[PDB]
Amino acid sequence: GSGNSASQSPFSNPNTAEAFARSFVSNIVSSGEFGAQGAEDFDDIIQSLIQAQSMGKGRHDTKAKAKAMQVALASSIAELVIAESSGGDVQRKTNVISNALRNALMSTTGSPNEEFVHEVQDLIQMLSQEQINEV
Repeated sequence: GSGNSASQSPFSNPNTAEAFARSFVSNIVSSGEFGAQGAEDFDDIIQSLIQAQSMGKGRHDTKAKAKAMQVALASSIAELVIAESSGGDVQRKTNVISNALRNALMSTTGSPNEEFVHEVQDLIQMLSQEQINEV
């Protein structure tokens, strides 16, 4: 990961994505008290995010793959949360990730975008009520 400017989308810029993932999980360590999953497992997600970029998940187009990455990442968080939400309160635990995510944005772009957080939260809550797991 490198310090790149004009980092509007952290998912289109591989260097920014690396920093986003590492910063997010760094927040997650404090967050970890909300689940048995632990910040430890999230390190794998960092590796996954980096590899997925080079592999080419979503689409070949950098802009499109970036947009797909943020959705996929939110889905990844849901998978983690739904498991843990089976042993606690959904809103409380969802809020914890929101706390980690918000700081991650502030650290990487300098702009706290609640919209993305709400989208992640809505996604988790939606799949929480609906209960659908895609293998």
